[PDB]
Amino acid sequence: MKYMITSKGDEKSDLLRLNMIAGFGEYDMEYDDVEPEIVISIGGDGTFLSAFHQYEERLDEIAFIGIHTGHLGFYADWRPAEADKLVKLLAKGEYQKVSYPLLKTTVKYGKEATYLALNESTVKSSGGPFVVDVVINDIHFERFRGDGLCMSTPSGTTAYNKSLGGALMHPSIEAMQLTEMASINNRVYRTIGSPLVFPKHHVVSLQPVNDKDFQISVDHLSILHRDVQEIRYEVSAKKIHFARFRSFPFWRRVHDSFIED
Amino acid sequence: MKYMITSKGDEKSDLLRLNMIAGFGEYDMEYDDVEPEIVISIGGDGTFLSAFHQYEERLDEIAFIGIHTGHLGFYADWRPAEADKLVKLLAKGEYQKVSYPLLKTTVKYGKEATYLALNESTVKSSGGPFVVDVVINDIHFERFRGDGLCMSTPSGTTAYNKSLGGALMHPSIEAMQLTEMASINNRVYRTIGSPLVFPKHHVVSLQPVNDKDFQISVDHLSILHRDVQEIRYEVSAKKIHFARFRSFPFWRRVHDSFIED
Amino acid sequence: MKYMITSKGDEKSDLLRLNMIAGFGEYDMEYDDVEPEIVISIGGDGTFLSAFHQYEERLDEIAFIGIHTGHLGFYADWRPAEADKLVKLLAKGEYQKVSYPLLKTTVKYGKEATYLALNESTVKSSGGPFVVDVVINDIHFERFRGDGLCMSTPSGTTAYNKSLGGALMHPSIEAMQLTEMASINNRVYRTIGSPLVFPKHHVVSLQPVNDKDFQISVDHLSILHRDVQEIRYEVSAKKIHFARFRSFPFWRRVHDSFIED
Amino acid sequence: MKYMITSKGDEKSDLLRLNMIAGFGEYDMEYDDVEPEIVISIGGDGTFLSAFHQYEERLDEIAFIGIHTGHLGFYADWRPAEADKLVKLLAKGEYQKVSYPLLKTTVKYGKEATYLALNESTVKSSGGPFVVDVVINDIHFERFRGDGLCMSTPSGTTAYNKSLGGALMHPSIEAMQLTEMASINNRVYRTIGSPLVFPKHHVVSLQPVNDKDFQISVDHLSILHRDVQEIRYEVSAKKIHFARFRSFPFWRRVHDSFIED
Ligand SMILES: CC(=O)NCCCN(CC#Cc1nc2c(N)ncnc2n1[C@@H]1O[C@H](CO)[C@@H](O)[C@H]1O)C[C@H]1O[C@@H](n2cnc3c(N)ncnc32)[C@H](O)[C@@H]1O
Ligand SMILES: CC(=O)NCCCN(CC#Cc1nc2c(N)ncnc2n1[C@@H]1O[C@H](CO)[C@@H](O)[C@H]1O)C[C@H]1O[C@@H](n2cnc3c(N)ncnc32)[C@H](O)[C@@H]1O
Ligand SMILES: CC(=O)NCCCN(CC#Cc1nc2c(N)ncnc2n1[C@@H]1O[C@H](CO)[C@@H](O)[C@H]1O)C[C@H]1O[C@@H](n2cnc3c(N)ncnc32)[C@H](O)[C@@H]1O
Ligand SMILES: CC(=O)NCCCN(CC#Cc1nc2c(N)ncnc2n1[C@@H]1O[C@H](CO)[C@@H](O)[C@H]1O)C[C@H]1O[C@@H](n2cnc3c(N)ncnc32)[C@H](O)[C@@H]1O
Repeated sequence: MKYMITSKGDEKSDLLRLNMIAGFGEYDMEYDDVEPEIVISIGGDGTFLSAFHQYEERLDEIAFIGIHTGHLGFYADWRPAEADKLVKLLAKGEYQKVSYPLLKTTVKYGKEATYLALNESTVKSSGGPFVVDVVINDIHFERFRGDGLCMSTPSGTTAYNKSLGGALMHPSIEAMQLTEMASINNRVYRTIGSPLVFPKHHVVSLQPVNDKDFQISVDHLSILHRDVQEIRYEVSAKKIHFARFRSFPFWRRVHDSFIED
Repeated sequence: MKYMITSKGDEKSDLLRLNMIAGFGEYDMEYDDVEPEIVISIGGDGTFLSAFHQYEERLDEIAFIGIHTGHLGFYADWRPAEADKLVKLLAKGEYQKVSYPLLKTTVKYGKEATYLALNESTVKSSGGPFVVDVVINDIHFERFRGDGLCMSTPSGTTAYNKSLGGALMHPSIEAMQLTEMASINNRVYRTIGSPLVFPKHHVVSLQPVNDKDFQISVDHLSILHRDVQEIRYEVSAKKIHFARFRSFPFWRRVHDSFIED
Repeated sequence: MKYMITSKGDEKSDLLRLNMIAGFGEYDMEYDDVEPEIVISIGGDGTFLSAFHQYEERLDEIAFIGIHTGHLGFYADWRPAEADKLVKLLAKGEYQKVSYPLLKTTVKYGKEATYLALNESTVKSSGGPFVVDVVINDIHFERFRGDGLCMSTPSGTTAYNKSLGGALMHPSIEAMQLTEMASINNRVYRTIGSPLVFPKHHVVSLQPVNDKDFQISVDHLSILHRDVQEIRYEVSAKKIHFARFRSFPFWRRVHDSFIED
Repeated sequence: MKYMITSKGDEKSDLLRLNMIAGFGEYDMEYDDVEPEIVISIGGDGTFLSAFHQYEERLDEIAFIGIHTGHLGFYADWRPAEADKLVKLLAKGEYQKVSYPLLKTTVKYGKEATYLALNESTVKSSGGPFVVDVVINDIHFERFRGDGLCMSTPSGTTAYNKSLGGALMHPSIEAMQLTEMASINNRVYRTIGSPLVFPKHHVVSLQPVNDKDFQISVDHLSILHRDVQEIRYEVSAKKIHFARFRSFPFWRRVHDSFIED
């Protein structure tokens, strides 16, 4: 059907993209970057993140594919030299689709705004001290003082979450995971410390204690939100779909990225 | 129906048990510690652990209830003074049952043996160096050198898992979590470090590299296994059932145990 | 001799300060906030930090004293009700002086600027990715990618350093300690991870890899430095002096602040 | 003067040792494994540890040297191919000596026994629960419940201490560092968590709460001590001496062992 290709913009990526476009022309494959059904990303995990967000409004009508021109990525897990074999199988079809959970973030003001994260959503302070009350399903759980908090999808657990001490979880688990950034713990101030892993339908809510200005990030983009009253996290009802041509198990991707390849 | 009561054996616990037995006599409640349908545990989490294991062969035909005569427990989350109101509702019935996942451990020799964990199963060395190959769904993931490994149920994540840096996960998630004990990491030796959270049907397998003698624990009991060829972990097909009379959310139990009460 | 008193500015602190000033008047004690020999700080650790920095140019000619009107502080470790007994002993004198090491930070441009930290000096990115080469005594040790780095005095180790996983060290040790904030570690990127504790005369130097704009903090104040070529850390030749009237061991202050009081 | 050589016992090590012995014969170098002044260790850090302990009673009268026939060691930091150049300089002399602090452990009964550690001394339980009161300079600091405690020399901080989260400290710092193994922390039980770094002359003392049987290790050897009343740690008055022929800075050894080589 219809397809498009994003590129990191370096010479490798642009040239591989132009080459793939020519291969597609040799099939009944029409390039449409408006309503594609296949989105190919050429570059790294960042390039793939950008492609996801470019088309987050047609997630149900798209299967994504990642080609890494640099080191192996977690989302771009196909090698540039397999590119021709890829165009081939994309044309004849018959591939299976694989779905990863996403994270929904809602920001309320005194008005609302929602975002969808593939990696994670984080909250920090606009400079001043970061103090937030953490409420779980309307139960006040803790008062967090520190640098910030990170809420991660399953596939995001090998990203920022990992650097904060979070657990890696298999993407077939419909869950989200909360980790702390440098929490203060003394006689006066008390956080759980451990990461927290939440199931579908649980709502984690952050509420300001003094300052109501926070730097909120969603994947690679950071927005300053003024006069904030609440930040709601929950596992999204929407999912991202991957075109899969081949067995490449998550734990193998983990081993290849972190242990040895 | 039929019921039984275990006690920690201190005076508080024995006396509360004898008192509850008298209250049950005032209903059509017959004490049977052979095929009970209700198992009451009076004491702490250890006492409850012992009660689970005493009756692990009739898990489908039993609902458990925990009374803590000391500090609040995670499994024994009812207070001693609510004991009379408890006997009451146990008799009239109409309570709901709540189910937590369990962990299945298989130990192979050169013969087999399986165990069921409510908290966690751990592996350490019989003194010598602990070196094990970790295989995930038949894929060699890492060679672990260190003090040992811990595999935890969801409800076990607030126990040993927590002290090892693991994430706390809500018990409605059918999963198991692997954490490291003091792994060596240098130029030569490489582990993931992060905890790992596995879904149902995944099989984590530990295989010896030199020494084949390990100290294996399952909840509060530690068995020395000689001439071991494999230790298989997976989320069990069996589940533990709790009689629930009242809303006491897991995250509240967490907040009460660790943040403040 | 000459003395001055800073206050947090709340009613407790101002009133205690005015009361102490009256007690001093009853001795040969002259209030001079220009060249004091005794600096009293009334409030919390922040108030004390501000007092240290107000007079960092006469550190050799001053003995500091902290009064906490809130919870116990690490620098303000005297209780408000002992205030009269304090004025007493300050007048008759004969107290001993205690000295804690400080941290020297030098920032070079393309010009120079040095700062003195009592708690710690940190470095983060002006938004973009934080990538810095870490050089120890001119030997390239690691390329750090992550949120930032923290360099701590001994007395600072119970502050930000503690929240980052650093070790607590007794203030009689002339050293500084470097900790990581969320470092990325994968096949491509490699940091030591462990905190590092440096002796006197060692020079840790941070050098930019791409972006040369960093947010640099020294205790409670954060400065944006543009066109930065180097940040040099070393244990300072200058030390802070405390008037001591009483044995209050560091490890007891630690136990009281973090374990129980 | 007099010298001796230990070997790991594999063919590489034995053959290199016999070769070095022949080179020494070509000088006024007499082999004496009773009162040597130079102790050469051929193998790995374990082999070197064994050599230190073989001669711990003549530490003031010996300079140690490590040759690694496997990967680089922290104590055996000379390569096998530099062996001839080594025998050379050992004969003509004029080398400088470098000294690392050691750890003194005293075990009291109801009688006494002291040990000297180059890496670290650890304490665990004989199976039952490990509960110990930690007293610092006679001040009760904390009640530790968990798997055990580790007390490390500076040069030991890259060994077991490192795997437990401890800080790496430069060996010129006369100090010792205490780290926790899986401590329980909840409403009831409270430890500091952070590693602790102690200066010379401080005494950390462990005292039993119930069980008085512990597995105590000193470097590579583990002794079961029954009816124990106290374990005292302090920085030793004795130091280990290294023959140094060449600049090989500690932080470079760290970088080479852990970052890349
Ligand atoms: C300041 C800065 O770094 N700007 C962001 C530029 C990169 N991007 C793109 C990416 C990605 C990605 N996605 C994945 C993935 N899903 N799984 C595994 N690796 C992945 N990666 C790998 O992350 C490594 C570091 O760029 C690269 O090698 C990628 O292969 C934003 C993502 O950065 C993550 N992050 C931000 N502060 C972090 C920190 N302090 N520590 C660790 N992670 C951090 C965050 O997650 C965000 O979503
Ligand atoms: C040597 C020794 O301790 N012998 C075991 C005696 C206790 N038992 C009974 C229990 C329990 C329990 N079950 C739960 C639960 N599910 N959730 C939360 N708390 C719970 N608890 C609480 O654990 C605290 C410590 O006893 C108590 O206060 C309980 O309220 C064995 C259980 O000990 C756990 N463990 C063993 N080494 C540990 C360590 N180093 N660190 C932390 N945990 C450790 C392990 O899990 C085992 O399954
Ligand atoms: C954003 C923000 O917090 N603004 C700073 C306002 C406070 N100030 C004053 C203080 C202090 C202090 N000095 C000591 C001391 N020497 N020892 C022990 N406690 C101490 N305290 C205690 O720190 C607790 C938290 O304010 C209070 O309870 C004090 O009793 C700046 C100091 O904040 C430290 N910090 C900054 N991000 C931190 C983090 N994420 N985590 C932990 N620490 C962090 C940093 O060290 C700086 O130097
Ligand atoms: C059960 C077992 O392992 N038996 C001990 C056999 C090894 N020996 C010899 C050694 C050594 C050594 N000394 C140094 C040194 N000073 N600096 C850096 N590396 C060093 N190494 C390196 O340690 C790596 C692991 O053998 C090797 O690669 C060596 O190059 C005992 C030493 O093991 C240490 N340990 C014990 N449980 C540990 C754990 N769980 N995690 C990390 N460390 C652990 C402990 O320190 C003891 O003192």
